[PDB]
Amino acid sequence: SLKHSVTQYLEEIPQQVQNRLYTSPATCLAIYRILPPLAKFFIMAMVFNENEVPLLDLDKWVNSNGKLQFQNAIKSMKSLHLLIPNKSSGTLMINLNPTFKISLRNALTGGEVQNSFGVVVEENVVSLDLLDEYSANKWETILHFMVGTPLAKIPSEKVLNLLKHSKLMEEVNSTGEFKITNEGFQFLLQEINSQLWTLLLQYLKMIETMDLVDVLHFIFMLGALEVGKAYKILSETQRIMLQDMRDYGLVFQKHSIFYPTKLALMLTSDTIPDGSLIVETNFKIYSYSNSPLQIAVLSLFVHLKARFVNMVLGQITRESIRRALTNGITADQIIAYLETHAHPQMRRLAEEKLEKKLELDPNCKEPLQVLPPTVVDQIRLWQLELDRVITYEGSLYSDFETSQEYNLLSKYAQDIGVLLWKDDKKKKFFISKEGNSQVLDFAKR
Amino acid sequence: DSLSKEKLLTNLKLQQSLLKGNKVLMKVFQETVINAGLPPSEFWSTRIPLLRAFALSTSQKVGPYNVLSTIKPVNKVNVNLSREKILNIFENYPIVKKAYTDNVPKNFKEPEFWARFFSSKLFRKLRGEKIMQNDRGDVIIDRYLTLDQEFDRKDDDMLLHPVKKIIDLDGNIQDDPVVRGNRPDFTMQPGVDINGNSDGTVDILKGMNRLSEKMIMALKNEYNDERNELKIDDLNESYKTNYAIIHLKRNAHEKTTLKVSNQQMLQQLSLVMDNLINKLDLNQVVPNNEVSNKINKRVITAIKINAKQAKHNLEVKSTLPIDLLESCRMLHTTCCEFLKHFYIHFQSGEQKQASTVKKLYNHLKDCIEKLNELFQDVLNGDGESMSNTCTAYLKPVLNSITLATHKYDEYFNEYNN
Amino acid sequence: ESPSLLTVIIEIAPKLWTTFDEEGNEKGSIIKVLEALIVFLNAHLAFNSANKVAVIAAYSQGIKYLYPESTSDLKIINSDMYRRFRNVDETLVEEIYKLFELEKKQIEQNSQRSTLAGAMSAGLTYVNRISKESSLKSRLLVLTCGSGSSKDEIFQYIPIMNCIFSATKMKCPIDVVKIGGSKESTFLQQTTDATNGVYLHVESTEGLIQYLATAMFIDPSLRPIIVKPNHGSVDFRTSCYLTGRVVAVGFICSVCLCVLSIIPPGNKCPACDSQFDEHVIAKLKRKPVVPR
Amino acid sequence: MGILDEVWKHKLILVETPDAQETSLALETYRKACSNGRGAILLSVARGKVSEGIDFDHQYGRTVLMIGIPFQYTESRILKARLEFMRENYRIRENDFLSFDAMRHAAQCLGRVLRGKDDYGVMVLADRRFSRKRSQLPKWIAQGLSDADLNLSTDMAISNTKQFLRTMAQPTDPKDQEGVSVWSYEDLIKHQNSRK
Amino acid sequence: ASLVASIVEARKKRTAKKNITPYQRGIIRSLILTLDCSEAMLEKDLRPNRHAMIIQYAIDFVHEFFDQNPISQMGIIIMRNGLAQLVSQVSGNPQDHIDALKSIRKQEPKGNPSLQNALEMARGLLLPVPAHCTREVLIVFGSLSTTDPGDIHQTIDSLVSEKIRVKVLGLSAQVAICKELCKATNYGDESFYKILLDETHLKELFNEAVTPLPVNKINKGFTLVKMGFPTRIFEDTPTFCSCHSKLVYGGYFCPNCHSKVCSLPTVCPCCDLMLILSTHLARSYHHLMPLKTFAEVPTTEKFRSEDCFSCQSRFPILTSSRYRCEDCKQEFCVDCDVFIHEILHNCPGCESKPV
Ligand SMILES: [Zn+2]
Ligand SMILES: [Zn+2]
Ligand SMILES: [Zn+2]
Ligand SMILES: [Zn+2]
Ligand SMILES: [Zn+2]
Repeated sequence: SLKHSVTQYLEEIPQQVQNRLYTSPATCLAIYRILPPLAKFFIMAMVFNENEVPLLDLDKWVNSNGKLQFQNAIKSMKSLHLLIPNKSSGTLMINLNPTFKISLRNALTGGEVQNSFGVVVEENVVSLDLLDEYSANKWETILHFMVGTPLAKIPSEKVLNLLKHSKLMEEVNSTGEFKITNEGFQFLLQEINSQLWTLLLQYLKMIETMDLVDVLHFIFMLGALEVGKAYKILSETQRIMLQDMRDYGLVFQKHSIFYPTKLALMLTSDTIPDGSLIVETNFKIYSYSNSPLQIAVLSLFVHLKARFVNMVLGQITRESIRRALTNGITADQIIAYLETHAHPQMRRLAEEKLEKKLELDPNCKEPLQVLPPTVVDQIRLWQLELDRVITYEGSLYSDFETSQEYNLLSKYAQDIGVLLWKDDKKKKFFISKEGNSQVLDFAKR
Repeated sequence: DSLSKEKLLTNLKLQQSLLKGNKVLMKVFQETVINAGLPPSEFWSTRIPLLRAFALSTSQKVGPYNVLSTIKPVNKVNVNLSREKILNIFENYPIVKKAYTDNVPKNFKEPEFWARFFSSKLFRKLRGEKIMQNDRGDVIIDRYLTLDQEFDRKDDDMLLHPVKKIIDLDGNIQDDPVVRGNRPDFTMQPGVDINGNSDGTVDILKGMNRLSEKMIMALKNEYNDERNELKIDDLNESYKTNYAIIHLKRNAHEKTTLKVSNQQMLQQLSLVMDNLINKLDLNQVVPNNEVSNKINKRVITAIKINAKQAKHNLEVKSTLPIDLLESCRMLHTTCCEFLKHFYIHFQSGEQKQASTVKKLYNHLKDCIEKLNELFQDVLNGDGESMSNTCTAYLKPVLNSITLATHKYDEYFNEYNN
Repeated sequence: ESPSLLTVIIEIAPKLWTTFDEEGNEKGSIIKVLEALIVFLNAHLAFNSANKVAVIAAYSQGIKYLYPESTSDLKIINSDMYRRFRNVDETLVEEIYKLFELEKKQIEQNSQRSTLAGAMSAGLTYVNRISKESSLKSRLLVLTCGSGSSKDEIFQYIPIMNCIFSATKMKCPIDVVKIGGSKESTFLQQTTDATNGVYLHVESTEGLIQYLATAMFIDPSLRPIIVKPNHGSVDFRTSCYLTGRVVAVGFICSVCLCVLSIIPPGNKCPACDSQFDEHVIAKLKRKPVVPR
Repeated sequence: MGILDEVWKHKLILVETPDAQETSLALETYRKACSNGRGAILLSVARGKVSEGIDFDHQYGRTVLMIGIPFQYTESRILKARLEFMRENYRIRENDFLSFDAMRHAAQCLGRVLRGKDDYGVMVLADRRFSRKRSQLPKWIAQGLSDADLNLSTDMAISNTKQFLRTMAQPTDPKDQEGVSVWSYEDLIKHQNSRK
Repeated sequence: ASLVASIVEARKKRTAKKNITPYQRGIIRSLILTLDCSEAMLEKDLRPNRHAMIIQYAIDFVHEFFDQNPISQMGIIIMRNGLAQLVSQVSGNPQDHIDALKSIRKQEPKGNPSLQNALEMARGLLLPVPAHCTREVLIVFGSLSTTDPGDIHQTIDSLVSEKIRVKVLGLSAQVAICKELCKATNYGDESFYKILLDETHLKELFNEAVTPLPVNKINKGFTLVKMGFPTRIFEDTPTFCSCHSKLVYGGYFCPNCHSKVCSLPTVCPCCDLMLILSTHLARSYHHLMPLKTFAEVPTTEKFRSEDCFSCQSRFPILTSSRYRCEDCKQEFCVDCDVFIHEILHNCPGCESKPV
């Protein structure tokens, strides 16, 4: 939902603020990268002719088989205020955002970029030895800090405050310690560009006027940037948060020349295997992977034995399972990790068993779990045996009369999100004590 | 045998047989001959491979096998009889067939008969079981014991034949008729019982040998050489293929139903290399939005045309009345049958085919008029609401039919006129 | 969905380009085409982050692996453009200038055979190489200058058919861009129709940016939900071997299998020398027998 | 036991009759059965009338079930007097001579499989006591008799026989035998010069 | 030391393919695959059982045969319980036989075989077949014996007289009668009674059987054949088809009698003439124009180039992996050699080199 989250945020961004974002070619290039294929095709077609089109021509062009996907593309196109659809001459006359159009055109032609792709110094050096090494160092420090295994190099105070305020890896002030939230484990499960995008979305949400569009344009060009060169130190708000993301280890800055590491490239785009684990009914771990980070994250939910070159061995204990459970870490998160860490031989065996059971019966009279339930459902049985109850606390309305209070005001209560529970035949439904915003108002009628 | 075109056309019973097998074949044949009165020989003349396939499917038969060996004795016993295996027993043992046919249609029942048969010692004798006086057998079935014995004698008499001297062990043992040595061992000679009589293992072994001989002479039914026999192929020349290679002479005709100069292309080449080293601008590629608008018009026109092509991407769903749909499909089918037979007559090319061609031409004309009258029916049934679609659906076969009529008329004017 | 391995073959030949620009007046039209293709590869590599591009040019005497550089430094283009786009465009303009300098050097010898089929085959081999490495969409692009003299497509026909069969095995559409006086190129049109490719012929070098940006953008990620824009239809017929005209109903050898619109002279095969049967050919020559 | 009923389902079974004429008809039946390929089995005594001039080849000689040691009848006074006389004459060990006659009869039984070099066959020894007799056995016979083969069971006998059939079901390049097994006239000339 | 074994194995392999010939090979084919479904193929001895793998391999065989040679008709008759059962008439549509084989999937193989009955009705099915069509039968077999009603030798003589060949792919080992069939039918050749050694070998054998076979000089049938290219229409209205008698949006149109059909390469149902496309006839031109093998140059000698001519990659360096097309005098890598020799059917070095 990364593109969904960013698109949602930009839809939250108003129309003229969006148009301000559509001014510069680097921002337009990054946003074009965000757009789905259909809308990407539409804008690359229309960008080289100043002919507005009606919707009817596009509809006649569009094959109706993917019409839902077309609707999604144009819904994003309109809701981002990237389109100006007006019903001119009775027809919904389709118009791209013109600033976006011309900035995309200049980016494609290599025309006027105003160094939106970057105020270049072009003093290239080696990046694998300084930039990549410092980047790996700083990211290792922040990563083990997020893990909770002890490490001396604490992060910045800005990100420390952002973690304190945010629900990510809770620095619980009563305990004085960063603590793994379920959101923290979601961040741990996240892909690296997902983690970066969540971090920048949270930082953009917390940061206020520091010009928001300056941060937006700078973020987009920073994603647009390339590795291993010096560049001019631009807006000053951009410069100071550039120093901030220098302290994050994103850029290797020599206090004016700065050298962006590979993290900008991964932020822009992604780039018996490694990370593939053989499950065991004896809960033994046969990982085809090793890192001290791997051991650090496996310490949270796996009882391990020793570290060898790719062979990380161990045995999953129920103590490890319940250690994961008691942190608020979801068993769905656990199986997210597990099903992202499967192995070729065992998944081939699972697919062979699935194709064997397909011909016998469609249901098979077996629980729906594709990963082999000899080991996988043992956690899933422990997953179901973990939660296994439903608790309702607070207020409760009871002993109703007839279903005019259910199909008219409790069926409507599904549309507004105020009930915690719904039982028509019991003539009772449960709400939270604090969730009495619009519950004791229309139920009286 | 039953393999000629005449034989396959003659077998009316087989024709009725696969008729009754199919259902659309009653539909087609009924319309063809019951309704249209086509010569049914010419009806079946197309379906000759189908007729022969049906005949050969019905015609095969299995090979012999040791049905008594496959019989198992299986507390109590329940008869689980298979009629094909019962007839297999009948064919393998005409004595058992005779014992069935003189007792069951005269005295008692079939399952009772087979219970008596399984009880009988004659069954044990015919199977691989040594007879025993402790066994009582069935008296009714075991009355046939001496009859089966004289059957065995007659069959052995039939099975006797002269032997090749190349393998004749009788000639081998008749090498020296005055061999005077010692009496051979009891161990290696055929042993007997205490009272000098045999146990009968020689009888059961010669019996199973008789079974083998009977099987191989059943194979040897209606349905010098030692030079070839003693060839030593291992020291002979290897066989080499006489397959012919093929070459290919290559001389193809040019495609049937201003010239540039080296100086001018060299001048242009020099100029364009000059332009190439001179300059190259990506930004000038942007068009003038007017000729580009004509490009938009051309592209969109192509999209509209090919989209209308793609708009018409079990048969198709139709809003026809189902009875009229079936009737028009039937008429289309019989018209296609008529057309194919008319083409068969026409492409045959004989003066003997002339009256056939004329009569099928008349039938095609009749089909045309019946199509028109059907069009009148859907005319006054729809007010041409979808009678137009009816006419268009029946159109192309009508066009091909009337094209064939024009071809027939043209060739009539070519030859006669 | 997946990175589409882009396959672009450019048929460069002065015998065609000189003919086209002398027929018209747009000198540097090939340069315009090259710039348009530069923008096309930019649009493609901006459509997906890894949809890698194979660029090969076939000159008069052979072919050349343009992109990338071989397994064994001026900058005409601007420094403000993208890094990967700039790298590819600089590499291609350097390779193009090197090939054109070479073509100027060895201009004076004569080779009358088109190398389009060989270029297509080598590109298909490289498609196999890329797809076997590491899942990648295969889409093949040909750029030709059709204004030159249509000399002999007969020897080109057979390997073109072989390439069609191979791409059919490889699920690669063969999309054809033609610029020339002749509206139709029958073998290319048949190639597009069989391989589910796209045929297009125009004349003006202007507007090809809009042309092949709009039409020539169909990827296998979204092929079934895009109608093909081709309007021509092909009978998939061939000209006769000894009369050179296309045949609807005719005769072929039982051995050589070449089309014979008429009876061969001497009743022997004009391709593989097979003498045929006189009664057979008399039955073929038989008129229908008609009643008087 | 009715085992022969099971045997019926695969091949015919032919037994040496005491009548040589019926035996001749039986062997003709076996010949024709292997000719049509439906398959048959012969049952003949080791010293029986078949064993002294009838060969079997390329479908007839394919596999032989020799049953145990074909020892003579032990309690013959005639045999014992022979043993005494031959021992008195040439100092012959009696049991050794008995083993001699047994193995020579076994060799006569097993020698009727390989007519040409193109043929192939498999030999069995269905007695425990045969293992000490490879030194007795003829040299070319025993040269194929490997040391692992000296004591086998039914299971690896079956496996090896199936693999042998798989092996003999393959063609062979003539180059591998053009100068070492099959000799041309020039090959014989070259060999003769090499001897020279 | 594995490379020396690989080299000598490649030498012993290439000794068979040293001789490459432009024999006249049959194009108008007539292929029959009979199936036995008996007690023998119930053995699970090969995984999962012989019946399942011959079903799967027959699916593949149908696909490959129709792809390579679409100018033939395919008939399948099963053998079961002492009866040979026709399940697939000869047809141009492979999908019919695919559905029939799918029916054969769920049913249970049982019984005993009868090659006499099987080959007799195969002969009868092959009886109404035109002269140019090459009648040939593939037979799979798992038994070591055959129960039959009568003589096989009369059938052998009749099959030889009616110019039909056979090729037997036996399962367990050689059967002498099948060897006799292959030899006598095949002019004394022994290159037709083939026994697999594993399932991979069975796959290779099926792929070998896919290919067209050469014909004999004495078996001369050199003639012409009438042919007609039809025309495809794309109409707005659905139209009744001649073959299946149902409404069709498109469909080819008959070149002669102007009827319409539903599939190609098929014969007309109305003017009764065969209709194809030029692609279909050119499909076998690699068989018509074979490709010479490419020779690795030795590692000792001086090298024309050190990287691959075609795929454009560096040649690896003990021995030299530079497969040279002597027809174009260019060396290539093993990957390109494989692709040009199997997938492609032209040499781009010979395409660039002018003649
Ligand atoms: Zn020919
Ligand atoms: Zn149809
Ligand atoms: Zn026709
Ligand atoms: Zn290569
Ligand atoms: Zn070559």
